Amino acid sequence: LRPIATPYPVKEWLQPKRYKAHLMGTTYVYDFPELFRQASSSQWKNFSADVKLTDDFFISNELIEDENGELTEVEREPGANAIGMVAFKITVKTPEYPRGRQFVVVANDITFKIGSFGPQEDEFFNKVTEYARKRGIPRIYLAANSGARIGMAEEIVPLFQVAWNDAANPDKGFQYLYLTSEGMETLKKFDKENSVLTERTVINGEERFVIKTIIGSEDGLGVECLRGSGLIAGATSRAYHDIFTITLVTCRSVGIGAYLVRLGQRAIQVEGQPIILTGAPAINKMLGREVYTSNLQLGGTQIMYNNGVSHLTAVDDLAGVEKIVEWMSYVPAKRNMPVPILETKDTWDRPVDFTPTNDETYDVRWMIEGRETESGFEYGLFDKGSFFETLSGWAKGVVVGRARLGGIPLGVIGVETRTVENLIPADPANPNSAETLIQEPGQVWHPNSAFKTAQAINDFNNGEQLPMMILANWRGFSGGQRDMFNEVLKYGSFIVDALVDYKQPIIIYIPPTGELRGGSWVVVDPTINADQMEMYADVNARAGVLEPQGMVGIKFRREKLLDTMNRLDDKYRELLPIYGQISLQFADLHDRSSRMVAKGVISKELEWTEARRFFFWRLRRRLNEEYLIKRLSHQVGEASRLEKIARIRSWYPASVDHEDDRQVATWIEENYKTLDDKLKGLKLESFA
Amino acid sequence: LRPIATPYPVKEWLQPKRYKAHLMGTTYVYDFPELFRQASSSQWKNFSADVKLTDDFFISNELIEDENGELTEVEREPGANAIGMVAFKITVKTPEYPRGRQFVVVANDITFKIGSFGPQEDEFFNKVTEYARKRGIPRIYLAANSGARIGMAEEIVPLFQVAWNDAANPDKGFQYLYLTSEGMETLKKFDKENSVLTERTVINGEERFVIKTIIGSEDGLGVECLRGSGLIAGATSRAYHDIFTITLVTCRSVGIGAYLVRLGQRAIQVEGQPIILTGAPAINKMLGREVYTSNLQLGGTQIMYNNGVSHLTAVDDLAGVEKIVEWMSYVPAKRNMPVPILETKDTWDRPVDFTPTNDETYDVRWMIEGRETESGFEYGLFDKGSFFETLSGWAKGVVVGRARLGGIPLGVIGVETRTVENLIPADPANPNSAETLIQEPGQVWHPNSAFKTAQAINDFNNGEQLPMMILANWRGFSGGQRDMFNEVLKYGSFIVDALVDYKQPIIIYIPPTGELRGGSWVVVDPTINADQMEMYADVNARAGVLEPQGMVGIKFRREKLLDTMNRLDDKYRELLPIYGQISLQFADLHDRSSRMVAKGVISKELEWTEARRFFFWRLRRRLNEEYLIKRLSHQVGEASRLEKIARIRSWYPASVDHEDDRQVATWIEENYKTLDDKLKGLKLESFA
Ligand SMILES: C=Cc1cc(C)cc(CC)c1C1C(=O)N2CCOCCN2C1=O
Ligand SMILES: C=Cc1cc(C)cc(CC)c1C1C(=O)N2CCOCCN2C1=O
Repeated sequence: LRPIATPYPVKEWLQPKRYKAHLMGTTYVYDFPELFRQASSSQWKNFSADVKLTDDFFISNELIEDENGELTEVEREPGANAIGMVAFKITVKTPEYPRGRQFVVVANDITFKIGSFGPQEDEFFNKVTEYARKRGIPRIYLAANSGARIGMAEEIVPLFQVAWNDAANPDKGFQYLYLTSEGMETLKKFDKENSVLTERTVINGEERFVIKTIIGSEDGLGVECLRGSGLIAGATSRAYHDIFTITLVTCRSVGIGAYLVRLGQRAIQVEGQPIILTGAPAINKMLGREVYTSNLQLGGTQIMYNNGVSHLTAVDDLAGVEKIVEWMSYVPAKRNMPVPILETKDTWDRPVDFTPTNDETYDVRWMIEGRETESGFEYGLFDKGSFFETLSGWAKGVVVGRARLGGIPLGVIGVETRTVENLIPADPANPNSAETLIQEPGQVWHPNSAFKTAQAINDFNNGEQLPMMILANWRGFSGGQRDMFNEVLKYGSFIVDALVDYKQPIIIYIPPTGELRGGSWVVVDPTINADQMEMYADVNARAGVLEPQGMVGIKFRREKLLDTMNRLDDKYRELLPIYGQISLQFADLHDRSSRMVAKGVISKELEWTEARRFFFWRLRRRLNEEYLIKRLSHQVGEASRLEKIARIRSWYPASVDHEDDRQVATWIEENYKTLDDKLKGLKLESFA
Repeated sequence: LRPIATPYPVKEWLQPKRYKAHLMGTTYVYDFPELFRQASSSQWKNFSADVKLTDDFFISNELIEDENGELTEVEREPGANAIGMVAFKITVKTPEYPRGRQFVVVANDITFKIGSFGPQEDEFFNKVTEYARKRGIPRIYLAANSGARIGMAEEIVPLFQVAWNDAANPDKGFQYLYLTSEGMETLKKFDKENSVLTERTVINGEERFVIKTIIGSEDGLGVECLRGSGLIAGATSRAYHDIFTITLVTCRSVGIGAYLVRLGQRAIQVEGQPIILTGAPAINKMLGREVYTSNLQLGGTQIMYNNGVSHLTAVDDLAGVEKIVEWMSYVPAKRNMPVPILETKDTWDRPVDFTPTNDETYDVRWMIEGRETESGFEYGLFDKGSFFETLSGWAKGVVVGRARLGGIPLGVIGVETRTVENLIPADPANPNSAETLIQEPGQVWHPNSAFKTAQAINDFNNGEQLPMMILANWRGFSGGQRDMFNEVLKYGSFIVDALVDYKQPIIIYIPPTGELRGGSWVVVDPTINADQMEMYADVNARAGVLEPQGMVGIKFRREKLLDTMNRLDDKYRELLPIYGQISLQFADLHDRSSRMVAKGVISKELEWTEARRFFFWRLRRRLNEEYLIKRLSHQVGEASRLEKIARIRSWYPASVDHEDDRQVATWIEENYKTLDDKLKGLKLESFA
């Protein structure tokens, strides 16, 4: 029966599957809407202690397929799913969407045939993805599965006979497998003749139906699960370019399960749940030897989070879900909505407190989110508490996150100035093969950090649809043998390709003690995408083709020194010490932000402590002008960006200074509806 | 003077730069059109010994910028270039384009400031790329360069004075650098006050103009070369999605030079010419120790061709150019032209000769291009001699190439069944760190072979604009620790993403002894892109979720055997040997192409020896129906692929069997112009 004397009903007995799920260290699929409700709740509590919710703040509906295969909402009993894939549509009012926002969750039912993917789960999962794409609404996937479903035609097992080379002597081989008349019948009576393909023969006496192929009556044995999982691999791929996708790995993801996790890109892994391609036993079986002890060895976090396959880890499901929800709070409600402004106690109008010093090491995170100290909080460039770092465990050379600038959400990339000690494990399959330690210097791009940067940019672009700031501060790419061989050129280029695709505003900003130097500058220069990119250098930054040291090695050598000695010494070789020094200073006079301005390679030179005030409005002004540029784009007789921009600006009042971000932003917001009348007025002129 | 008594004029003296070029082991830039003429010539000789060319068969024009910055054609004297970038527009009649085809070549002039990129070279290179894009015409780049141009404000060197902490004692430091009245003048007279930024002071006596930034009068010192090379990085990126790009590395490519090589993707490297990010001396200088001896260590072929950064190597320039020309012969004349049919003595109507056997090892290349033998040539699937393998030196697990099916050019990917022994060099920078050898089993995807496959697919798609065949034959992905850690999931997914983008017809075809198995099938299944993809399995192929061995381990264990013993033995544990065998055979009866048909996961099951005849027409029929589907696409009231396809087919005569490739192809080609009248007829109906 039950556990006997509990105060409320025992749920794991009302529905024994809930227990099955738990036995396998995961939340029962029908309990996940409850986890999301719990997390939305916490989101509110953290934003405003005092606000009063009701249960109408959060709604979950199961989605199922109707009589014509369309999805609808139903309210039914947890456990009634006939297939092993389940979905909910969720409408939730959040701090960022007080009147409510929507998304779908799809989820493997780990208790239904080991949460394996058969054809029916695959067609369902695909319908759910399309339902989300069509509405523009984000698609959360909760992966707990065993990969594709394996089978065999059980109905043939008790039937088939064998053609012995000679009987009384199995021993020596067989010719082929077959059925008898009475085999054939047993199939016809069970309505199942389609289960084999055969050929009549008679052999000395009887008649024999040679099996030539076994098809099986039960759907979901072999290749139909393959077509199955192809469909949804492709379906996820497309998703990722279309709507916010994200995946929580909740008890294990195997096979197509693993690839689904990656194709939707954004993934959070729960400690102790593996993302694998095949299991340890099956690999050991192939290799013939017990090399791997657990799946955790192959697809646990020490692998997938160190990869960048896993963007975050989580301590359990609920923590998983809190992350999804928080990641999701930077993201527009549907495809092509404005990004969700959300202002907190940290208004835009303040100095930036925390400032790097030249001789002093620091964590760039301090510059981004500020820093607790002995004598109080020192604010950084973005809103206190608003920094959601992702890919934290891979390629620690860059740091990438989401954050808010006075409410405005954006992707952020900073450069980590401390040396990373990246440690690569021995691979147990290799007889002997030791742990290997990689020193990764700071403000140098390596293959992995270049990859991560590119990756980050695409993930801001793709469903997140965010603007972006890059706090650029690289001295260059590593171009020594190991890193060339590992294709630093390949991953460097990804960065350019991603910049080219980017569809929202981008600020590049060389910070106070920062630099950009040859290659690193190039990969990030505005001309790569003049439609979206703008560059700023702090007054205490440096940029140019070489370091002053490198510069001197080539354009201020012995002869050039001595000759300067020749004119700065009334006396005139024991001055090298200081003349070398002079030359270094002479180079460095070339690398100033003043010169960047002079050559018009940057938009402004900034002062760090004034940066937040500047970027808040610059960004705000830009989102407003973008929105207008779009409105215009949807006319008929289309035109260059330059032309559209030009004629939007011809709408501003004559006194408005186009260069003044606050003024322009404020006037646009005072006039959206007037601006809108103006478009309406064009549309009529724009038949011809 | 000269070398004295030569029969014709000494060219390296008429133009001394030609000699400079040669001294550095490369062709003088103005001699490259001649190399292309020599190669086009050879192309003709190989196609038809007897055909009679004249000099009007090949035309090269220099392109330069006119008075308003537009490019035009000129005929002038080699050496007259004022900037260090040079370009030609080339019109050439080829076997594939008898009436002629066009492309541009841009090229560093290695003799002009070490072929470095300044702002003027960068704006020129960009204009040339746009000129090519606008016309749809391929862009060849000939890289021999020193990267970005470094400089300093030479005019300030003789002038600046120093503020000593105390003079007669340089020793102990300096405050700042400055100029005098007479400094200032020297600048004003040379018209150059903009060269520094200064501030008046008077110090005990005189007056001092403190240098605060050095700008310099000469353009092309620092950051303006950075904006420069950003522009063209982006410009190449876009190129690659737009027109056929390719790059020959001809004496060395450095810096932005290296990245340009990669961004345009298709690269051929001449043995002994490095593709580097920084030089050895400069790296050794950073690291403080002579670790690297040559640039060849960092960017020679043993690195870049083993990378896949270099698609081919070449023995010298001319061989470089022959490759470009041959690669280029598979490619449409401009963006969106039909791919260039070209039939040879190897007509479509023949059996395929060479056939793999189960116990016998072979080189898949034999299946593709056929095989010379003791007793004569045995033809493979494609036209004899027509296979142009690329990426030959990287990730030998797959083989990728271009080839012709009865004249029709296509991308081909096959799987290499032999074990690759991939050997990774010691990295000299690491104190001690030995050469490491990697065993890569056949018909298994690894990170690199997955990458290469994805890479290949994109390069067929992107300017080549080719259809594609994949001879699919993978047992699966490697999912053991090393390959998980190295992100096999990441590169696997690239493959799906590329399939999704593909815009021409795709045949997937499991060959005679071949298989696809779980994951490998999925990554390649038609539902990923039903618009372009079709799958075929040979009658002797196998596919399904597991190997029969793996299948048995899970669905036919001890209990299930014994019980079969129980009914197949009048007698009934010494039969394991053979019953295990029976079960394996029982599984395998599930994995037949007959079952694939039954479940409609493939379009047809094929016989290898009939495959060429089948695919020739299937492909031909498809190109014709594609062309029509496009024509339709350019209407107004647009519609699903399904709908367009449906109504094109409603145009075929009633007797035409839609299923008959030859019939349909032949009727379309007999009626292009009638079909065209039909479209004209729609266009009028399609205002409303
Ligand atoms: C990492 C090298 C690199 C990469 C990119 C993308 C762009 C550029 C041009 C500034 C470089 C360059 C770079 O760092 N250098 C180092 C200085 O030598 C002069 C040549 N040089 C480059 O051209
Ligand atoms: C490499 C594993 C993989 C990868 C992809 C893309 C698709 C699929 C589903 C067939 C697989 C799968 C795969 O090979 N298997 C192995 C058999 O176990 C059952 C689970 N399984 C998969 O789901």
